[PDB]
Amino acid sequence: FVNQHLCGSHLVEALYLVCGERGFFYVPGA
Amino acid sequence: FVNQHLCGSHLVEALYLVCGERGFFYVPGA
Amino acid sequence: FVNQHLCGSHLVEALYLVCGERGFFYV
Amino acid sequence: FVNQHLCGSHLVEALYLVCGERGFFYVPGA
Amino acid sequence: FVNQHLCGSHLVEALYLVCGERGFFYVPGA
Amino acid sequence: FVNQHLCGSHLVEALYLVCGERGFFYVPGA
Amino acid sequence: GIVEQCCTSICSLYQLENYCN
Amino acid sequence: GIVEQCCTSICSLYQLENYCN
Amino acid sequence: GIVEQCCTSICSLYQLENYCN
Amino acid sequence: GIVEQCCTSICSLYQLENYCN
Amino acid sequence: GIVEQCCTSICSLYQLENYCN
Amino acid sequence: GIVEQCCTSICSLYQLENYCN
Ligand SMILES: [Cl-]
Ligand SMILES: [Cl-]
Ligand SMILES: [Zn+2]
Ligand SMILES: [Zn+2]
Repeated sequence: FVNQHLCGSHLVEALYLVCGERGFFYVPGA
Repeated sequence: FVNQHLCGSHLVEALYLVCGERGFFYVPGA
Repeated sequence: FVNQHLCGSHLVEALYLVCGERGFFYV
Repeated sequence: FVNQHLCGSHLVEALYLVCGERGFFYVPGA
Repeated sequence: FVNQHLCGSHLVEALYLVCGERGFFYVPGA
Repeated sequence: FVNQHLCGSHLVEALYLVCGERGFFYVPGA
Repeated sequence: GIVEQCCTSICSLYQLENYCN
Repeated sequence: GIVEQCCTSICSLYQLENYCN
Repeated sequence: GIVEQCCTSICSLYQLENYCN
Repeated sequence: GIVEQCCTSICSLYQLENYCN
Repeated sequence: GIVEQCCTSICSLYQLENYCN
Repeated sequence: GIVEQCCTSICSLYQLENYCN
């Protein structure tokens, strides 16, 4: 089941907010 | 208004879906 | 700007919730 | 739990982005 | 897993839509 | 145009994350 | 359609259900 | 509350409306 | 359909396009 | 209220933490 | 970058892919 | 990585602030 995919969708939204103008890297493997 | 900030939320979700396991860097304004 | 695109994203989420088992068509 | 409901919500958003002007039909079950 | 936390994100959005101008209170677990 | 409605959708998601187990009240125009 | 109706001003749940199958 | 009710099985929009102010 | 196909395992963009109009 | 404050200009995490219970 | 390009006019998913690692 | 840390158990704001640039 796509649990990790669903989690990541919400994680990137949370990083967008928390990081703001600093920005962020997202890559699932590492 | 905060429309550019709202757009960015959707853009990160779109990049999440398109890039998959490759990941991405995101930062507003660069 | 892309506001009609943004609004349409929220509309399809709303139809998903409201329509339930009926489903919907979006074009 | 309601994971098939949650996943459907993400599917709709993905079809919105992928299908573009084509649009889509969504009806759970078929 | 973080599935209950993910569910809560969707629930808040659903309440936002259903309650409209009435508003709501939300807190996980009560 | 529904700018305030679109903004609020994202605001409630941001409150959900920032407030966590504390929870929050949301009611537009107050 | 729904974008014209429901992005120019807020649609109720009942209004939105016009677009269900 | 709402999580125990609506994250275990799907709540209708009438059930959800019970949690509005 | 799409739930069975694409919630049991990840679908590519091309897989998802089967469900477009 | 939060809409006046946070839909006119972007709210910080500190500012959002004000509408928490 | 991506905001100036893709929040001004809609980006295709091929355009978006340019911004992937 | 973030997925191992934050999809197994919930991440705090302080922890999420770790994947910022
Ligand atoms: Cl989810
Ligand atoms: Cl928006
Ligand atoms: Zn939006
Ligand atoms: Zn989700």
